Amino acid sequence: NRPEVAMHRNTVGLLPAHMWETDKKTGKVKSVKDSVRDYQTKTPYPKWVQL
Amino acid sequence: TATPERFSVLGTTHPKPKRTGFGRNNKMRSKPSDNVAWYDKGPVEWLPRPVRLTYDHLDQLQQWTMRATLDGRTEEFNRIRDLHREWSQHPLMPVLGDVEPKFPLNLFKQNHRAKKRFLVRWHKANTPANWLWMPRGPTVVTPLHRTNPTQYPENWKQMVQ
Amino acid sequence: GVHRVGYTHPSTLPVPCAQRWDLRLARARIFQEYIEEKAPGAWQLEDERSMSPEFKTFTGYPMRDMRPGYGQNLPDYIMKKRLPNNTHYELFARRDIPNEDNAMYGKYLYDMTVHGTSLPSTYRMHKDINKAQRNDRKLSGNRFKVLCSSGAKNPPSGWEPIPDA
Amino acid sequence: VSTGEFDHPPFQFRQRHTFNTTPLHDANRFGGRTAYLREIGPVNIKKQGRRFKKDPRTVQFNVDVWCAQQTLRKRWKQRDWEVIEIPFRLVPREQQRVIPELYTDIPQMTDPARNDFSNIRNKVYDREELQGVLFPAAGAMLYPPLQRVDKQAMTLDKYL
Amino acid sequence: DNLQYKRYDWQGWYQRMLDVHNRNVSLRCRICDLQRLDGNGVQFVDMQTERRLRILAQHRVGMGVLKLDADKYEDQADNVTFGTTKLSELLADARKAQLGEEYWPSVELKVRKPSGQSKAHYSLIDNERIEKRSRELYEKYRDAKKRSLFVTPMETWLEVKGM
Amino acid sequence: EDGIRGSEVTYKIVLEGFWDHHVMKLAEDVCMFLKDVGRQIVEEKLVAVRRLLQGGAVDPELLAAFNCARAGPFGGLDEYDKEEVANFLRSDLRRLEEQCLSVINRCNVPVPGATNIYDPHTSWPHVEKLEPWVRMAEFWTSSSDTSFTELEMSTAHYEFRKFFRVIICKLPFQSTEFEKRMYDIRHWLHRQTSCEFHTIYRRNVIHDSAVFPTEHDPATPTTHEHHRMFSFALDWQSAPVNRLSTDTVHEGESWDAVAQRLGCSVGELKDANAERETIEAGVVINVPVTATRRLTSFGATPLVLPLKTTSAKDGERIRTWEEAAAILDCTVEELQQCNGHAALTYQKKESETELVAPLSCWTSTSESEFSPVERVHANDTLVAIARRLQCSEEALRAVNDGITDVSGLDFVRVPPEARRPRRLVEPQLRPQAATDALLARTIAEEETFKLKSIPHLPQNAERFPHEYHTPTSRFPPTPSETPATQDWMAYTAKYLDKQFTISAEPAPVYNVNKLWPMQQIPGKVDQTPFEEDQTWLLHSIPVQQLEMHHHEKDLQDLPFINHEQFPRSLEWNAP
Amino acid sequence: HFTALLRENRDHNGIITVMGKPLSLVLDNKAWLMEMVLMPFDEANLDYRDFDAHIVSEGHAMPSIANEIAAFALRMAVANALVKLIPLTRIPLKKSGLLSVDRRRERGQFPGYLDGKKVKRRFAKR
Amino acid sequence: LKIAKSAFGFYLARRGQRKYPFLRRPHIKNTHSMNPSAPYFWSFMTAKSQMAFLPEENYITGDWTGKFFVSKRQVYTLQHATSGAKVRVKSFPSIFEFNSPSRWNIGKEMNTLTKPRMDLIDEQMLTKKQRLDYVRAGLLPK
Amino acid sequence: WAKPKKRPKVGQGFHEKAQKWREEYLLDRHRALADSLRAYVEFSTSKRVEPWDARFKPFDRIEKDGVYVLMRYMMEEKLQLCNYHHRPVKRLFCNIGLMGPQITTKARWKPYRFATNPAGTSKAERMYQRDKTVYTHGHND
Amino acid sequence: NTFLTSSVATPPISVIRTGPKWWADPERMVRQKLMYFTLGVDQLPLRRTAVIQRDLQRFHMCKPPPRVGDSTGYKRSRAAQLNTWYRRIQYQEYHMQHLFTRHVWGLLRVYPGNTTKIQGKADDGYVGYDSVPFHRYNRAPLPFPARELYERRK
RNA sequence: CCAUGAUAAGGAUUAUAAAUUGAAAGUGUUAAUAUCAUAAUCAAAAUUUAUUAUUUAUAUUAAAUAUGUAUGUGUAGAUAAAAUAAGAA
Ligand SMILES: [Mg+2]
Repeated sequence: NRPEVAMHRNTVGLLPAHMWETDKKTGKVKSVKDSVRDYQTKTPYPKWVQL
Repeated sequence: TATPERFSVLGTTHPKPKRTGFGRNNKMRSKPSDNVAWYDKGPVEWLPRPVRLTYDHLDQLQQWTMRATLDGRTEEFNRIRDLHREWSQHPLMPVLGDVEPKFPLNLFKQNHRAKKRFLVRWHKANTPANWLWMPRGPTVVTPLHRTNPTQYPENWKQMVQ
Repeated sequence: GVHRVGYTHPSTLPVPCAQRWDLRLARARIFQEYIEEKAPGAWQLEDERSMSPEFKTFTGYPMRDMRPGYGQNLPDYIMKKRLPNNTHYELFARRDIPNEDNAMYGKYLYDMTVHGTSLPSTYRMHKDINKAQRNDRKLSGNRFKVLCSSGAKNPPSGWEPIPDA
Repeated sequence: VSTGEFDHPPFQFRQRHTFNTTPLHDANRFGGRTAYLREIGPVNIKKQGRRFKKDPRTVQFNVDVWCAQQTLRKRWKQRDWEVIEIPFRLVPREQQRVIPELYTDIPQMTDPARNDFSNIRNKVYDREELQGVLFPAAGAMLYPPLQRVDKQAMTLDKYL
Repeated sequence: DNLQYKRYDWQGWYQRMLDVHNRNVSLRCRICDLQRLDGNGVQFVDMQTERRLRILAQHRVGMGVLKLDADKYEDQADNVTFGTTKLSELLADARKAQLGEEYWPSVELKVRKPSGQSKAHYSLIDNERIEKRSRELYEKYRDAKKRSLFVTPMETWLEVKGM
Repeated sequence: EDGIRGSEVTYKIVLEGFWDHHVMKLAEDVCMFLKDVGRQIVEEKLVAVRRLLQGGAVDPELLAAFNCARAGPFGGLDEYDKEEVANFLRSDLRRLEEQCLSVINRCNVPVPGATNIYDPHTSWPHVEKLEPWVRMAEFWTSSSDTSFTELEMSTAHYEFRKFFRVIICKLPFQSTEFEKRMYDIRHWLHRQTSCEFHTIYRRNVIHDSAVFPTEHDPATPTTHEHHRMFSFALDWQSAPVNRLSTDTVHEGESWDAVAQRLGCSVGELKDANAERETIEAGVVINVPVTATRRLTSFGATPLVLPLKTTSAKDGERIRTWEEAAAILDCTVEELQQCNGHAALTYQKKESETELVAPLSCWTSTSESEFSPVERVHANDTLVAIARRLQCSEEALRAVNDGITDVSGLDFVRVPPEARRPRRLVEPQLRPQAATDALLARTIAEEETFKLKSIPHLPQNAERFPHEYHTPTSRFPPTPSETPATQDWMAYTAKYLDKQFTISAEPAPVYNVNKLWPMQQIPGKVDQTPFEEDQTWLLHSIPVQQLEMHHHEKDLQDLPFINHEQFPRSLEWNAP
Repeated sequence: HFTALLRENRDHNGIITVMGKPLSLVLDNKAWLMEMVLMPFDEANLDYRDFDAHIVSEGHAMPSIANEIAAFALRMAVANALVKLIPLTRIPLKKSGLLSVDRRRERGQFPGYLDGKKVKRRFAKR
Repeated sequence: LKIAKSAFGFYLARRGQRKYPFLRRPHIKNTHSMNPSAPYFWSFMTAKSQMAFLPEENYITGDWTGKFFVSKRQVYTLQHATSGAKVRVKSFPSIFEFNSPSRWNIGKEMNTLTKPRMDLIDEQMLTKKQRLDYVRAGLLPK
Repeated sequence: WAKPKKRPKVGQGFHEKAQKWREEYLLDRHRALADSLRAYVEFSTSKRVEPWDARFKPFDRIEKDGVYVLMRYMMEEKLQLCNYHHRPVKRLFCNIGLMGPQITTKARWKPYRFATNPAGTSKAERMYQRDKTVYTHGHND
Repeated sequence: NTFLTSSVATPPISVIRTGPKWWADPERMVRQKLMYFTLGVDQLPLRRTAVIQRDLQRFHMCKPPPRVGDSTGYKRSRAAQLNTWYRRIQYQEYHMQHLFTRHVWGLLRVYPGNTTKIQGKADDGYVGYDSVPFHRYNRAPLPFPARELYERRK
């Protein structure tokens, strides 16, 4: 949710915390793990498309 | 992906400097200035900050004053009356050859900041405690006003015989 | 407040009559009208400026509609929109051109009919006349430039240029 | 004839808090709505700003919307009534006519013959006198009938 | 154009431009001449037919005159055609008010909110039940007041669902 | 109307120069000219009129034209004798003389010392002023690359002007010759001066109840849905709708069986068909155009071709395409258009169950067209229903089984005998088979790729209100509803005190419009304009951020660039 | 631009009205504005209650005409009316300089100036 | 213009520091195109609706021999990462390349992933005077 | 109008330097973005100071009386649910209706940047102590 | 009080020089008078001011009376005397107003603009929610939330 | 790319009445000197240029894409504008 209307409705469940690497002391994000290699999706295109 | 251990060209470039001063061109120092008030002189800070009296405030004033009348409180009335009596005394006529100093010509160009600076400092120098042309003190006789609480109408029962 | 809009069919009433919504639909058939279903009822705003005799700017019509987010990209905007065909953009398109009379007629035509011949532009003519006047004193500051080189590079079987000094 | 502010004051040298002068986007203007137009602080022209917030035309448009809202709001707090669609036969005699739509003809007088000259558009009717028409089903009247004051009756104001 | 664009190549497209700029045809008729005896003896446009007409065409009516502006086509011929079509169509619908009362457009009355005199009875609604109740509520209050300092209406007659 | 105020044909000539006195003097000239040509023409029409008044015959044709009404004002077919008709004619001609004399007399007022051509009483034609067109050009007179300041300080104001006089001539009749001289005045027009011609004349239009009939509303209503964007291009035909003037007689029929079927008198049917003395089964007949029950082309019921026992080609099942293309009289490609299933499985229709005839071949029956049933109002009697449907009370009674009181009934069955019926669905609507004929390829590809649905939104989308905004969406967003909210009595009843007797404050049976003047789609949840300032300020209504757009005004670009195609007076009024 | 319609009230209840609104509300209760409109009835040595005036705005219309300049205009209007009604009253009015028209305008708008009116742009030595 | 950085330097005058009507400047140079926003990430310098289709430039329109750089308004798609093909954008000095794929790019324009004004400043394209001035600004060290 | 002087040549190895700089500028921007989204959502979820100004009324009044009563018993759960962010707080106060018209007109609320401070904030300096490495637009703790 | 922000203070004579525009703007003078009157206190100084200024405005389009050549400079000295007298009466007024308004705000539970004195409540200028985190002229740090000058109940 | 022309900016003593507070002395593009070369916007783009009035603390990103940075005692030097429906002696 953008700041305007619903902002307080955001949840920590939207956070992909498993994607990055964090500093224990600062509670801040130092590095990012690699996205593309291990990425598995049954749906590159939407389900309803058959090429 | 996979954030690098080093950045070759990123942190390599010359860092931008933190500005030394503020205001115009980031060159102006932090110091005491003309706009500074003094809280040590008189009831009103000097030079006086802008003040806005709103009709809203007037109606609040009215309800306060009424409610004060009805509770038989003569105190704040008497404070106010004293203040008025002290500062409203008619300013004396100044003697020939007494005028407020102007800024002398041919010092700076006409467009220059010196002018205002001089005005501001001269007035900052004369606080209302320094106004000797208005007669405030225990010495002064005040023909137009009542002297103390006894003489005001809410004391009227003492005035009867 | 927030309510559900409602409609009482004329069969249900203890006197039949034409409901105003019905008429609205009759009208929308006759002059074809897009009913905007998502139109908020809370947004009715007369445009103060142009619709009130109080402001010097008063046209008696709703000059603009006041919607802050309105933009040219929206589909509804495209439905009520004027097309550039046969508007001033066209008149500009056709009558504003570098040599004005090339709007009135083909140049070659005009010239061939009036003069017996086609005539150069004045600028070209300046170039030429100067070529003449200055070839008549100095020479060989020059260069021979053309569209096609094959005419000078193999000249015909005759063609023996007169030697010069 | 309103004395309020319809116009966004033009941009100039920065106005600062003074006797007789306040900042341009100061909270006190337009009921606080200038919050929407405000870029706070010593703004860096080269790197920072939001262009629309210094632009005369845009700002002024936003203000015009805001004013329109205020007026709308006040004309709708002005209403004590609803529009009810009542079939031609049942309705009071002065409405039995033809009534052109808004801005179509001259503003029309209700009943010039009976000495009421007033806008029929703005004529409002009491929910009490339409009771029998509006709630036929209910039988016994759900609103008790209006008590009216006798103008010929001798009362305090008549000096009796 | 008699002036400039009169006689050369541009004369054609200018002329055409002007004709397509002017393609508007205005079509008027008074509503006084629509009220006449039709060939079957019925009055063609009567009071309700006019009411339905006026609500049908909104701003297309003024001063008791119906005026249709047909711009749809590039040429004036087709706009008289289009205009006459929309007119006979609008009359076709507006005539429905002669079929019976169910088509007579409703009158829109501004009916006031219930007046003050009637709004007063709003405090006496269900009077007895409320008084006899208020005593028991006073009891529950007098008892709740022994335990705690402040007694909410939510501890008495008000229900707030917990979950 | 008399004197100045009224005319048959009004011409307005708008003259435009570059200099004021140019157009003024021009107006004087053209005006004098039209004064003389005007006098001439109107004089001639006057001598004609005077002759006509002195005496003359009456048309057979005019006489006929007076006598055509079924019933005139006195409630019977009226006989106008030629005397009376001549009396009408004479009245109107007397009026025409009045107006001719008016014009001619005005023409003779403006003598040299006394000429004033602005006032309409003093001269014909007269002249109105029209506000001059004035455009101010504002621009840099410096060529400087160096400094903005200096460019600004150099700014010149110049203007283009165009000046307009308008010439008004109101005439009591329409002469082609006057129009000719008048259109011709453009050829001797002054130097650098142009003109416009506004003609406003009177013209008989004709309203047919034949082509644009007056009918009851459909027994199915039309929703807001028939009106979306491009509903104009898809869901509707262009009026008038096509009604058949030709009809085939069914077997067991007689003249008035057919007449009672078509909704007309027997006489009528005999006269439109006057050629034929008798009507056998299977013959084509002319529907009298005043008939009530006339059918629309292609009734909404699709013609269906079952496979069944067919031709002698099998006597079992129909197989190849062009066989059915011969059966239904269409090209094979149409039949392939309509059936997307039977095209994609195969051409030999292997396994397929049926076929759907192209829209062109469908036939309407009075059974599919007109609703068999009728809705009964609260106050209804059989008398009223009978009047509404034009039927005799007894025929209604028969189909309705002698019922007397209609109160317990929502619906009453309509006699096939009735004159004014209800159509099953709006005629001017576009049958769906057409719009589907447009889209045929896609409807095939929907089956091929097996598309059940294409989601327009992400899965969780309504969890985030401000993020997904289609460009049909509008602020302020309307809140989800609540049951007891609409007024205080209901609220009190459901929430605060639950023993409350009155569950809702009195609700007037008739419709209450809470958004007004604004009309709104019924059954939709909506909001009312906000009274409380807070409700405005604290809502999600955005502010204008980018450049702003007007649908019309975008073409003439900015306020500062004001594009104009033609220099018409800003006041200029389309006739 | 204002136009005063002036008539004489034999009932001694006079009132002045601007664009259909009572003068009190239009000039908005500011006394120093309204006294200006009173003045010509003083200079003519007349009673204001004997006269009804309604004033019409022919210029740029605005939500509020209350301000001294518009007041000045109003005064001039009423005065000229009064002279048309009571001819000899023109002598005192003229001497008191009511009937006098001053010609003053805001400077025309102009791009050369910063604020659009009086202020020339910034100057820097090369 | 003073220095000719292109063809047009011959044709154009700067005319001092000169104001243009709102949101119309002749030469669009988006200096702000990459301007980090966490909360506004999907609404800033992107499609005004999430329901819009990708632009023309996300698709091969005709029979192409091939291209050098794809246009900067082409949105980064999951395939841009996965496929492992050359993705080129025309920036200055020459071309920018998406070499090191990441899923954090997806669904934004490469108008947004390419910094228009770099903090890296070559001194080989600068006049000695220009270098002096950049030193004034506290950009170049000296 | 001086004849424009020609621009000097590009440079050598600069194309690779620039490719590299932009490349790793983006790979940095990824952790910039990640960190800032964490900070933003974290802000969104965590509690804030009270958005109203206790120097005006209907707020100055003692916390045992008036508005606060209306807040304690009726509104409490709702206010704590939205973590006192000023937008839903003000909106809830609008919808409670027992204050009704005053929320905007009479009542007064802390300026935007002050109302944004974390719960338990003591000194005003806390406005400038928030992390500057993160791009939330002042929406981070 | 609505306008809370830090402010820029003008010297009195420049405030007075605004004449009919602000200092003497009829409207403002009236609501000041209303203040005094409501307090049960005469307005003498205000009345002197309005006398002086009413006259100033009346004659503002006229030329000053002829100045004949003096070696002595008495016309100059005397008209100057008169002038600084008037200035001084108006200083008395300007002071008076600022005073009474700070006091009356003191009774009305009102918070002033930033860095303003209220005689009995905030001796050092009062501040809350300034653009700057420290007290401007104290160079002392500011507490959050804004400092409260008055006891709670209203 | 050498290849003449021509219009800007720039307040210093003809005044008040029935009246204008903007000037000629020349600021890229314009007509007779020719003898290196195709450099021109139809989108989405690279800061070094004397010659430019930006929003400063109750509420703050929705339609062409629209600016992330500088809180620091209204604070150095030096600079800008105005006597025109306004109010200056
Ligand atoms: Mg030159």
